[PDB]
Amino acid sequence: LDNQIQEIKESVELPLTHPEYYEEMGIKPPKGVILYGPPGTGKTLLAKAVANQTSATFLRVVGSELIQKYLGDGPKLVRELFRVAEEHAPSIVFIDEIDAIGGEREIQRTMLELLNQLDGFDSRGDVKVIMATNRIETLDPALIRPGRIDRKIEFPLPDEKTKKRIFQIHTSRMTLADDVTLDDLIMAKDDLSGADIKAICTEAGLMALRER
Amino acid sequence: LYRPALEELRRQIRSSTTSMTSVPKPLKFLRPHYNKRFAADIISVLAMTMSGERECLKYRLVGAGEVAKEWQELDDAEKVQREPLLTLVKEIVPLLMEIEQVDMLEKDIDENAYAKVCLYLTSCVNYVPEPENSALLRCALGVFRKFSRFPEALRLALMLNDMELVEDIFTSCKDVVMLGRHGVFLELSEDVEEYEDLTEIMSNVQLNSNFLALARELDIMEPKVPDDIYKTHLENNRFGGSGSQVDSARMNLASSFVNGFVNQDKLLTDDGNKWLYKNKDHGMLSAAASLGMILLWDVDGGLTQIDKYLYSSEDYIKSGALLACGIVNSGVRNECDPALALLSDYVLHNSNTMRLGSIFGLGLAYNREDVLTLLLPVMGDSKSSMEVAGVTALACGMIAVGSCNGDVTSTILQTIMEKSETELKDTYARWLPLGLGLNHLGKGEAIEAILAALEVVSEPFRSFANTLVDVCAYAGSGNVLKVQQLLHICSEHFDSKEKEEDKDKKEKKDKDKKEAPADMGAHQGVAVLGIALIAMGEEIGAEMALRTFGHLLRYGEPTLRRAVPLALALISVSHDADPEVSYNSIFAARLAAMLRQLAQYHAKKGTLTLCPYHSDRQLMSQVAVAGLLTVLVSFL
Repeated sequence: LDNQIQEIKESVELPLTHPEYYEEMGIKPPKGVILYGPPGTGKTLLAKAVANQTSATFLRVVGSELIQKYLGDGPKLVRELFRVAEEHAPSIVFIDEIDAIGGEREIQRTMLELLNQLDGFDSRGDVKVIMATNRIETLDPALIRPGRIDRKIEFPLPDEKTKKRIFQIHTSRMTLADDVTLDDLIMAKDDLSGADIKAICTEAGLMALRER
Repeated sequence: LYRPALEELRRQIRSSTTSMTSVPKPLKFLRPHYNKRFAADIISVLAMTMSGERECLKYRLVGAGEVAKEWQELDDAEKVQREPLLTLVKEIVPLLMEIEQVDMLEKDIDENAYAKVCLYLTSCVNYVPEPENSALLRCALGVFRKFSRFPEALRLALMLNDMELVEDIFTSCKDVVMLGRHGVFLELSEDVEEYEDLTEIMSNVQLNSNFLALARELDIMEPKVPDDIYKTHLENNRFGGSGSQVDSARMNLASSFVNGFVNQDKLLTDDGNKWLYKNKDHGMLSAAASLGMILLWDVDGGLTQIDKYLYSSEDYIKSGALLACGIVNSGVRNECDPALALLSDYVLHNSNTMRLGSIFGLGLAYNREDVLTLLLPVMGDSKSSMEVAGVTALACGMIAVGSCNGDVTSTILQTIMEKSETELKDTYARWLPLGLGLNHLGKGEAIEAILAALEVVSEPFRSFANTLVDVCAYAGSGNVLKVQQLLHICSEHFDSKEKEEDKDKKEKKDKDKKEAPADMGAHQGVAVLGIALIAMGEEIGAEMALRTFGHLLRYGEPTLRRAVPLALALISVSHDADPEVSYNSIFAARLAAMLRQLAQYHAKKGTLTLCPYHSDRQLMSQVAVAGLLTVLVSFL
């Protein structure tokens, strides 16, 4: 879909396309947007981030495991991504699977620190940050008012057409019987970025490969 | 009666279960006679392993016609099979390879050429010894001479260093009429020998006037410079800020590095005056030659821009001006007479510094004998300055690189006798073996390492010359005996033959960089950490190399902290300015600031790219070397 991809494309990919409307019209939205969808996990969100990879430098950060896997590191890796994003001003920062809130007392101070550093109290518009998660209700409203000031969009239920096409491509060379339907498979699964149905097609193609 | 059938069954069962020598005997006594599954079984794998173990046992045991007939039978059989994956590399070790390649190369070009020449050229320079690579180059000259895609035969000219290859590729590339591109990387690929032999045979015929018109000069830079000015647009904020934080008479030397090595824009070149007047003597050489480094083009403009500094009131302005005249061009050779004419001071007058800039500049411009006869009173003078014999040995060495298996003539023999004449100022014993090993370059089977190993066995000065000849005499082949010998001699008490002899690692294994990262940094011999630090900076600088620069970047001694931005800038020519900010976090001495600016503006097997830094490995001395540090030609 081009509709919800042109606004984020011009939003975070701004200084590489049509450079006569950012300063001539006087817009300057140096805050970006915040993405959220009940399937989430970066399937349609990564499908919205693939347009930035055409002619630009991309940075892929999925999940918050790299912050919660150390004793007391905290947001230091976020500061490294923000200084390499400062040195990479003509790039796109994509953060996916923000489920840190969903020990625990440090998550609130590293998320409030993420809010303070993401706002740029002593920095001008240099890099754009993209936020993505699975459930918008788990996130605290602190990340909303300072973070989102430009635009937010709601994402509907998942699309069975694209997942059915991916399962059809992955099961094109495979051998399936007549009693194996697709509606129960695409219906029973939920909250999968596509790499998970690719994962069950890899362990299903390998599991079918065990019998040669 | 039909005993060959019983021999076929016997070799079928002995080859069926296990054997090492009894398998091919019923076949060599059988004389086999009388696309199928059975033919692939008893021919493909049974004759592949069978003839392979026969060629191995007969190749390693004795050293007949039976193995040649069976080897050609397996060659034709695997030509019918058309799977040259293991068959080629199996039939390598049994010239036989010549008739093998010219017998197999009939229809398939990119398969045997790209695949066989790719994995067999890489594995031939990696594992296969030298005397077979010559057959690779001659038979590849044959099958590639009959085929298209000339630039791979030009790689065969880079590895062969032959005079007939450029003639055959210039008449074959002359018949098949890009042009300026193959001229540019043609001059880049050719060494010092075949472009002067090329300029003498093309001084004879030249076949269009376009071979010395095009491929002699002015046309490796006639496409680049105007297109480099057109297609690129550099900002002025680097000259402003990065060109404004210079001070302390050393960052101004780094600003002569700037001026010389940033030439689209020529603002800092003509930013008023007094910039050369406020500088120092060696900075007057660096700034007098900087305007020569900004003029790698516009031959007519070079004379009218450097003419103001020629024969001026200051000695370093005119000597560095002649150095500029040597840097601006390499085929004009018209500025020689006003400086090369006199040459006579005999103690310490101006023409000795003009001998530095003019002999070094002419060495950058250049078996030339007249300039060497003029260099006889140069080494015979024996001035107290080091850079005299420095640019003399390096100049005659760059004149002598790529020769026919080197030479032990009275030139380097003369500089060895006059080297051992007086044992003073050991820097002579450090930079004279540089030019010696430069004359050792180009060897294929030279015994100059043993001749020197017999002639300069003495105190560790000329024994350091001996290990330098050992460094330049082992450019690289399959000689792992020198790798275990490298590990054995690596623990020597002498802390300089470790530096150079262990520093040869970046030259020996420069291609197979998978084994280059080693545990040399984990030792306590910080000089070895400098060895690996210098050895890293020869590639794009992947995350592993920058990972080594993470630990090597943090040190307390000014020699290693000064040495890390050099290789950090050579390895990377948006992750460039981040390690620089890391240097700003480490420091905020003067050498580290001048060198970190040198990296700031340095960011933005050819001997020309191997000599200047191997000579640059002696920076830990007085600022006298800094007059030669800025004129390095290895920087593209």
